Amino acid sequence: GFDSSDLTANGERFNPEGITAAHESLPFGTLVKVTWAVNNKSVVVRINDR
Amino acid sequence: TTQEFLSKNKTIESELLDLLIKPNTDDSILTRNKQAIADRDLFDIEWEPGQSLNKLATEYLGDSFAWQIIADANGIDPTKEIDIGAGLKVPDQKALENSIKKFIVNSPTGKQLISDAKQSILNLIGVGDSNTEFSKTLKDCIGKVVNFSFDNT
Amino acid sequence: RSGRTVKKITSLQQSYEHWRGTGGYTAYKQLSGFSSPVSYMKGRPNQLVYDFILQQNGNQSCPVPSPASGRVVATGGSNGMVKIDTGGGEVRLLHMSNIRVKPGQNVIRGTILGTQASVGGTSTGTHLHIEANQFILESYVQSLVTGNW
Amino acid sequence: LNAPQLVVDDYEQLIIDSLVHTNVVSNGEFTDLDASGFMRPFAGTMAYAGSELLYKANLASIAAAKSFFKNVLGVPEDTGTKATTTLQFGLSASLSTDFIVPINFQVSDLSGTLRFYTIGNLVIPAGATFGTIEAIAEDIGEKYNVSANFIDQYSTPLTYLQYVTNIRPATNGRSGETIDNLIERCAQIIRIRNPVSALDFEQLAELTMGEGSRCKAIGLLGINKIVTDPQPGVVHLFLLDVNGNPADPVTISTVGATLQPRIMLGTRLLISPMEVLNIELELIALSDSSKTFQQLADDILEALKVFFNPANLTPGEPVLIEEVKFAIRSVGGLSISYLQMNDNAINIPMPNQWTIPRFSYIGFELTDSEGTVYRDNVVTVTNPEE
Repeated sequence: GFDSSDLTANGERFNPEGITAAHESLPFGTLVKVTWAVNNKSVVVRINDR
Repeated sequence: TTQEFLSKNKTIESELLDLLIKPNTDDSILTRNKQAIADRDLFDIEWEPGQSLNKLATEYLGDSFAWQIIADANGIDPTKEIDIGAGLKVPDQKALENSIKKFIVNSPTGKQLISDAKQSILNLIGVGDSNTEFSKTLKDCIGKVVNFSFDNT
Repeated sequence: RSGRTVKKITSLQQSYEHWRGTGGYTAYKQLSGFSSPVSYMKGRPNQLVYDFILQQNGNQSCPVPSPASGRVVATGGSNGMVKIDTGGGEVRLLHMSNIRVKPGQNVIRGTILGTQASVGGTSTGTHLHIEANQFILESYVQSLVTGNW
Repeated sequence: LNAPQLVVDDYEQLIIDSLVHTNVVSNGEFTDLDASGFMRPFAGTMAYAGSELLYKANLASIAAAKSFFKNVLGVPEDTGTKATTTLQFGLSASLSTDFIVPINFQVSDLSGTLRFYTIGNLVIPAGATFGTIEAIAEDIGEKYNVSANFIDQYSTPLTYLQYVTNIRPATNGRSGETIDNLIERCAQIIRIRNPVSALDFEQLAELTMGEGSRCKAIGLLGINKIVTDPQPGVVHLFLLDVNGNPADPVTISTVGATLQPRIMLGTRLLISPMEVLNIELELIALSDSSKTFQQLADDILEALKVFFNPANLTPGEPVLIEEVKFAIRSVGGLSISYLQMNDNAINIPMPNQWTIPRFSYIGFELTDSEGTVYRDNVVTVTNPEE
């Protein structure tokens, strides 16, 4: 049900195709490198939602 | 998708567009001669042989090209024949609006004409405006632009 | 590539050609060491064209260094476009946001021309489109991987 | 407009005609007909006054028409439109109280020469590190129309404020409307009473939609959009919003609410978004070297963008290759050798009655006398997958 009509806790329309993530305790705008152990590939996401 | 719309009677979004034709008597070819002067400054004269608008302008007004002022005062075609013994109205020079051109001698363009000097750059009616209701009412009654005080006191 | 999955590369030799964009301006020719058909523009074999994503420490919003040295002739456009006149050809970049260079500016190889994706979520995701000759693209990839500019 | 000329006031023509007529009236006694001769001072003095008076005398009919259009109709004079965009204000951190970006907040590009101001106060709620608000250009003119992500500098260093950008390209910046569009708008005001024709509906809907929108009205078209099944008492409206895209359902609802008290009682009004057909162009042309290839390219680009403006297009009508070639050639300094539209040289019919064209790609092949063939590809749509 999370579409472009929902609003993130940041205050922007949720972009499902965006490189973003929701973190439970990090400040918005924090850049988090997420590394997947299966392929050892890392991507930096911007924390905007909660 | 598409929606169906059935005839309504009153809806506010048409209420905005309802007003479209606004007749406003503003500057244009006909609204030039909108102000007329009563007989408190006019001269009831008779039309005699050998009379002309040029002669009346030269005698009563002192300017040969002032004859239009006479013509505007009577609403007549100068090229159409005036009968002898017909009553014409000649404005008096003493009670007249001076046709002196108003300029701003110091302008960003150097020199420019103004007709009223209230719709020009000399209007300071908005300078230092504090949008509080109080200042607008005092602008309307007396035109107070600036506040003489600002003290904390 | 639009159909295939994205893959990390070390040189132009390992890659796949990009799609026929908005009218099929791309033609495909076979070269010596490329593991896939090489994509180039209509009437210009020299000028190749490719679409790939830059990254640095896993961040796709990294600054985009200039692939060639020359004079900037056009910035902006409907897409995020930067055009460089190198004196013997033109180097074009598309889908670049927050342009830092002005038209008429002189840039050298490795100059930061802008950002791949803006911070303020301007569609918040895209790749980098680049049109240039073979040598410029190869040296660009080599400099991006090695870090020597 | 096209008021017929009453008298001749060309300064020179008056002098020459005066000398000729003086010869005619004198019965050959006056033989000085040289326009630059010794009678030039007298005739020129007379012709100066004659021209300066007859020029004003020729304005009577147009003055009467403009007086009618101004007083009884009261049409407003378009000084010019300031470009407006949608900014996006990001903060440094998530505040515990509401944040306000004040009205009239000045923003600019990297150069600082183009300056916009916020329309109103922007209230970013507590917890949110973000807000968006509309902004207007500092001055009128078409040079304030800028692309997206072009305005990024704000002069006043407000605290807790991190960045600003524009998510939309600034549009509708104009330095004054044309006379022909003014005349058309005046005439439609004279005839819009009780929308009854395709035209009336199209003009009313796009008048209420805004400047830069498009409407198409089709009678007896149901929700199945099949022409072969006509349903009397049905009007189908197809909309293209002010941004040039198929209409947002909010805009659909607004237009429907505006037009509801104006449709005939008992009839049914259908409104649906428009369709857009992508046009791909390929040009092979010969230049005369009077312009640089880049100059020809951008001239043709603006010419086509004017040609494919939705305001200049009629929905459902075919795109004629001859018309496009004329539009391209009207730039000047070039000769068209070949033009392809959508991989063909034939006329393009629209898929249905409500499809508007939008041109997306243009391929340039411009040779010159020396022999240098300039080849180039330009996409015009906002395609992020190019």
